[PDB]
Amino acid sequence: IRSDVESTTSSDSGTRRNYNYRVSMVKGDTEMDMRGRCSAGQKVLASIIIRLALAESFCANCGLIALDEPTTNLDSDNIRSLAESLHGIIKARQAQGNLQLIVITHDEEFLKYMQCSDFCDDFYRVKRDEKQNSVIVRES
Amino acid sequence: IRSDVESTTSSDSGTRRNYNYRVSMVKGDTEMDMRGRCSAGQKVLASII
Amino acid sequence: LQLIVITHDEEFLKYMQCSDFCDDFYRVKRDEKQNSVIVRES
Amino acid sequence: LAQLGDDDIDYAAIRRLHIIEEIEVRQPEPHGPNRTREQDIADGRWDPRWNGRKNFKRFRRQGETGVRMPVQSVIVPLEEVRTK
Amino acid sequence: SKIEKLSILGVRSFGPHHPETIAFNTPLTLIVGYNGSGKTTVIECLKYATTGELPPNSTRNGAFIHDPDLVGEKEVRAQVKLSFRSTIGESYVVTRNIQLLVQRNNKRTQKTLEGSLLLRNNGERTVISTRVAELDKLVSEKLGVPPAILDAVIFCHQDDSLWPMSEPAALKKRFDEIFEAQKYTKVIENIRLL
Amino acid sequence: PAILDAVIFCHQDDSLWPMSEPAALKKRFDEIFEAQKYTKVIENIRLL
Amino acid sequence: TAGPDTIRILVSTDNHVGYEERDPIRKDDSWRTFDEIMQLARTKDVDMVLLGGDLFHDNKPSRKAMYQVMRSLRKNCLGMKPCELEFLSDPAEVFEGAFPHVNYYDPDINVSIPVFSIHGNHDDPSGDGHLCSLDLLQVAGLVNYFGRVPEADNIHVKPILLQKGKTKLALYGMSNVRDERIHRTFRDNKVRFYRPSQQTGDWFNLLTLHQNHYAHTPTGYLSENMLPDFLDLVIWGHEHECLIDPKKNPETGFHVMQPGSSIATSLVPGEAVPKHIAILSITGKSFEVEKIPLRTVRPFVIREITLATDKRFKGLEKKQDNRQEVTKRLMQIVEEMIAEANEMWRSLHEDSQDDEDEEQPLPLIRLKVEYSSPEGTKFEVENPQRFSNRFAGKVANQNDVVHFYRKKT
Amino acid sequence: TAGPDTIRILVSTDNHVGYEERDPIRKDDSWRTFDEIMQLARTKDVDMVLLGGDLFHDNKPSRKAMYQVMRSLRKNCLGMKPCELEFLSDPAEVFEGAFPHVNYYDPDINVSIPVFSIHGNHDHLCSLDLLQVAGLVNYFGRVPEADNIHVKPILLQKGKTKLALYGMSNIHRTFRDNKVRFYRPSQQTGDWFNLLTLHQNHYAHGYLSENMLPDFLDLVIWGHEHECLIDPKKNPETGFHVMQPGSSIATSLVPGEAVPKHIAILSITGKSFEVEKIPLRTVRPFVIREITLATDKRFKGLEKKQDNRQEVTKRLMQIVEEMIAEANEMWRSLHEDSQDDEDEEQPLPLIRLKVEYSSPEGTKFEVENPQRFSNRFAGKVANQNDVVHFYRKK
Ligand SMILES: Nc1ncnc2c1ncn2[C@@H]1O[C@H](COP(=O)(O)OP(=O)(O)OP(O)(O)=S)[C@@H](O)[C@H]1O
Ligand SMILES: [Mg+2]
Ligand SMILES: [Mn+2]
Ligand SMILES: [Mn+2]
Ligand SMILES: [Mn+2]
Ligand SMILES: [Mn+2]
Repeated sequence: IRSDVESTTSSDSGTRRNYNYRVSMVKGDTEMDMRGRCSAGQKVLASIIIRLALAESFCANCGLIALDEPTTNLDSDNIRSLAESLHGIIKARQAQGNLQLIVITHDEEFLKYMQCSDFCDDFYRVKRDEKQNSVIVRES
Repeated sequence: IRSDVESTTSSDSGTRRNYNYRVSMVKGDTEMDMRGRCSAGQKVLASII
Repeated sequence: LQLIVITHDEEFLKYMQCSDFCDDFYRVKRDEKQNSVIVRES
Repeated sequence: LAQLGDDDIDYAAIRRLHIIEEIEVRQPEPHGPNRTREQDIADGRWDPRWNGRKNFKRFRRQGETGVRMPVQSVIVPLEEVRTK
Repeated sequence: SKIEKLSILGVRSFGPHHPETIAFNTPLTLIVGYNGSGKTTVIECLKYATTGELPPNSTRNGAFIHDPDLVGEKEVRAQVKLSFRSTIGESYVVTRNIQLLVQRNNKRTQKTLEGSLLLRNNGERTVISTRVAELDKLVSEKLGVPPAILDAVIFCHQDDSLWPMSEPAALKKRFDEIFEAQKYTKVIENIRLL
Repeated sequence: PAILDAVIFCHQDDSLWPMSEPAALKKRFDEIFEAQKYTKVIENIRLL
Repeated sequence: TAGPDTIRILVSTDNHVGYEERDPIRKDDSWRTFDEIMQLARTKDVDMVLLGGDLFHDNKPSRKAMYQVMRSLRKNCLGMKPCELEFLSDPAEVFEGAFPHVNYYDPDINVSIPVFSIHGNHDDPSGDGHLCSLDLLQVAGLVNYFGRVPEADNIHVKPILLQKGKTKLALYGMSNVRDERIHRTFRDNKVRFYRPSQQTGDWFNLLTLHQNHYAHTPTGYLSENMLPDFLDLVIWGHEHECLIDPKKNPETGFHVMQPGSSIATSLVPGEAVPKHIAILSITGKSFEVEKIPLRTVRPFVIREITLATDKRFKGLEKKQDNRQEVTKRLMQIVEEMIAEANEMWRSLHEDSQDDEDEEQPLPLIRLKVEYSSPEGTKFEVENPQRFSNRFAGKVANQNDVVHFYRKKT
Repeated sequence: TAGPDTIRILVSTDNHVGYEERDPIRKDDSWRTFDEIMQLARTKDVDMVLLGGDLFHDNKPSRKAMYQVMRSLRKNCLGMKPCELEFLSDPAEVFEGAFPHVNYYDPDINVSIPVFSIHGNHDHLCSLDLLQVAGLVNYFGRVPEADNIHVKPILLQKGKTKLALYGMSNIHRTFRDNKVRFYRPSQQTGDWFNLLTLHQNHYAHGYLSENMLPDFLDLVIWGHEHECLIDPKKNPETGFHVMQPGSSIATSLVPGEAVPKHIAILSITGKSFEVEKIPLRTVRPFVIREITLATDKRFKGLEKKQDNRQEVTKRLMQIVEEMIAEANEMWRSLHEDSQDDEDEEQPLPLIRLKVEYSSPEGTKFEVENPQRFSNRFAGKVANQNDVVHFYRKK
């Protein structure tokens, strides 16, 4: 997560202090930007890590993160590649003992990867009843 | 397209003009933030129009 | 109206071609020298 | 009672403007009513090596209603094994 | 640093006559639902439970309350509950309440109601406070996190899940909130009144 | 030129800037309107 | 009439298998009706079954949608009964080169009741290989695919020549095209048909097409009169309305048969007439139709009521604050329809071997309302969603029952 | 061996039909190989073909993926040939209710070579089922639940020979608990040959250990593993031989896929069996090697003390190009016969070069863009997107 301290146009009677923020990638010497030049799967994994990493820096006490449909808009190869990716994070944070991760997905395929690991005791669900009022159930 | 013309804050002696924009979808009287749906077709269509 | 659309979806492109309101679609292809070229097809 | 739409086109002209091309009619062939062994061999359906091989197939071709070959299966029941 | 259990009532699609509850299990808690089944509503309530701020441009028109027409009663009461364990071993529970009235007119007025924070001490219950402005401050301190982060990081809206990968200036804007940079910039502006 | 830059010849994934998020959506209209340049004439004459 | 010189044909269309595949209460109305048509085919000893089109509702049917269609065909189209039809048409011209022979001419499959079809709008060619869902069935050997139109510009239509005894049949196929594209081709006279010439006559001609009959747009509908005069009977395959009774068009000289769907996709007056499939018996130059109603179809009733001119509570709802009473009238309107709907179902299944075993379904109701009123007056309209919700357990389409609207002028 | 008692089985696996058929060059790679498998089935006069599983790459196969698999089966599986296999297990126990009877017992579809497969995927209905309803492929190996493991062998007989075909489709905890229970015929016991094919679950987290299985089996087949090891081996602890059929098309470019691919003909007589491997011709040629830049003698590190960008490309050309030299020759060696009567065209071979550019110290090897490097071989390699992957040891 790179930044520019000197992003302020000199003002005679105004501090006008705005610091530029621009995240970039590195492969060997090259440091080309990721807005483009990368596949869809690369971004979705990127965002999750930043939200993860960023949280602990400010607080370092609460491991609460809430992904939303992270697997949406992904081709077949990436979703499983994404699935194993999340698997590494939780195992890494598992030793730390501080991570309360909430993830929402409506793709039948993606969900089974995490529960198959069997570390999560159960998964919830949301349904529409005869009166179209949301209901919550617990399933193992 | 609901441009907020009241977003402008009142400075001690100045107007400080600034308008805040957010595009919304209308179903009858109700109006929703239009963000968070999964109808990618609707998203692309609305952007186009 | 002079809308321009870019797509490589056989479905999406065939719909408009069969619509009969598109005279033709152009193409971009990588020749033996890996250089882009445009060839017109109807 | 019927709905009439005036499109102002001569249907009689349309009928004579239509072009009709003759299409040849092919002669009929048997639909494999009861093909003999030599017929299949001549057609290359049957391999002479298959002759004398035991067949458990319960299949019957159409037109073979009179001839029926019976198939009897002695079902062997399974036993749960004392798993170590 | 942990959150224990949640309970919704009369929010968006969720019914107003029967509370719905969901409990979070360390480390992962999963939520799957068919398209347009109110999967995202759970997150919104979790946000409003902690930071006490309604979704964006949604506080008008009662966009965050089970629409009164569906139930059929001109008056609708919405409730949100949150149970959690403080940074210290103690654990509290939070509540908030919203009310919405339908007048003779199509127009409807959103009214904020009293909430509270309860102490679930061993075999004892005590009331910490009842003023939401304070409860906003209380809740943040108990969680051990400041309000800025939850606004743009911890509870991210569905569409903008990729905010770190957005337009760079749009990427810039958020950090200004995340750093809580604005409080101190206007302290400098107070030095401009000087 | 502001319309040329923002609306007409839109960038590929930026094609949905009408559905970029509110604050980015706001950064984009303020450009198209040619409004920022006349905010500058106001603030100059205010210093007057 | 069944005889050695008579050919019996079954007619069905717009079966739309898969429609509402995931509604909790209406998931199995899509195919169970279809599974009943074939069961009719085997029971009624029909020679061959001709599907109007739109066999599958979705371009890429899910496994469940496909699986039940293949199961029903396999059970009710394979047997030891020998086919009584002769295929005189050249196999290569109409069919794929992978399996040029007709399915029941195959040596490895004992086909009993050949089934013919033409792809529909919801089942148009697509994908890499220009494959339509039917194509998967045809390779499996269960469905004969014909009437395919490879080039949209030069439309070439070759009939399939069938003969049973002395009865000679010609089957002209013309599959789905963009509605107004077919309007234009016929106008240009580019289209052509290829007549049989072995007799240069004495050939019955049957045509099946899946285009709209009447539309507001002048080009959308394929005008009836544009067809040639040598045809005898035509299978209009798109209009979901049912008018199984054939009618002789005066100017042309042929009868027109419009079957109608097997399921009601859109709750409109058209799809309210009871559903039927026809038994088309052909002998010589003569034909006869024996309409067979479907038993498993979901019941359905639709009523059109305009509040302003409604006799019931015509002026009683004019008083101020009419919201509790407005619903009160309607509750009596719907309950009559519910009773009427449950009456029809009983009539059809009054006597049957499995009448006791079968259970009554939940009838579908739709009440379209116009509530325009003079400016000095107004009627309160309740929430459409709640209004229907009160019928939970009484109507399958719980989410919607009424559709309020005001005419725009 | 080909007699009245010998039973010939053609074993395959991981045919991953539909794999990357979007690409223009490799679209015909997947299903064409499958066709060659069945073409061998009819030509070699087999009695049944045993698919290791994963018959389809995508849980929702595209139409064109299915259309060509069904076309291939119909031409080759259905024929006048008699079947010498006698079915002894009750149909109800190990078949779905729609058509419990094995396909070739059907009174309406003659089957020359029955096809036995393992379950493909779960989304009740699986991808394969669409085939079973048509009767083309028989089914088995389905398991109801992870906790409730019950394996029902399918007993088949030909003359004197007796065959038992256990099916265990698709977690590691259950096996250790010993919940799994095997049904083994105790009548005429000891004269039943035993064959176990198992396709390790894709989504488990953890693989079956050879020591977990019982000791009465004779031969076993591992499906998921893609590297080809066709000749069987015996594990001294277990006491039975194991065979690894290996995939049919290189799904992931790695060292394992390098080894040539074969499908075996598992001949069985009495309690003993013999196996012979048939090389698969149509498979796309594939060559791979890894080169460490620092250690490479050929380079002798002329880049370490100097600039590199200009000549680095020059260096790899000689390495990549010679790989293609043996890429075609081995294809040519296998295509010497028939004088290229069919498929005379020479397919573009697949090449993957694994280079590590670790620098000892004070050295900066220049690395070119992967895509730009790859596309330089357009017309010589099918995988123009990537021909070399550059990585630094961590
Ligand atoms: N005031 C309201 N009254 C009644 N229903 C509402 C109200 N506001 C929103 N809803 C509905 O409640 C549901 C909430 O769904 P969301 O959680 O926003 O989206 P979603 O369920 O996650 O579906 P996805 O994520 O796009 S697949 C939607 O069906 C809304 O139409
Ligand atoms: Mg959502
Ligand atoms: Mn239709
Ligand atoms: Mn139609
Ligand atoms: Mn595999
Ligand atoms: Mn596998």
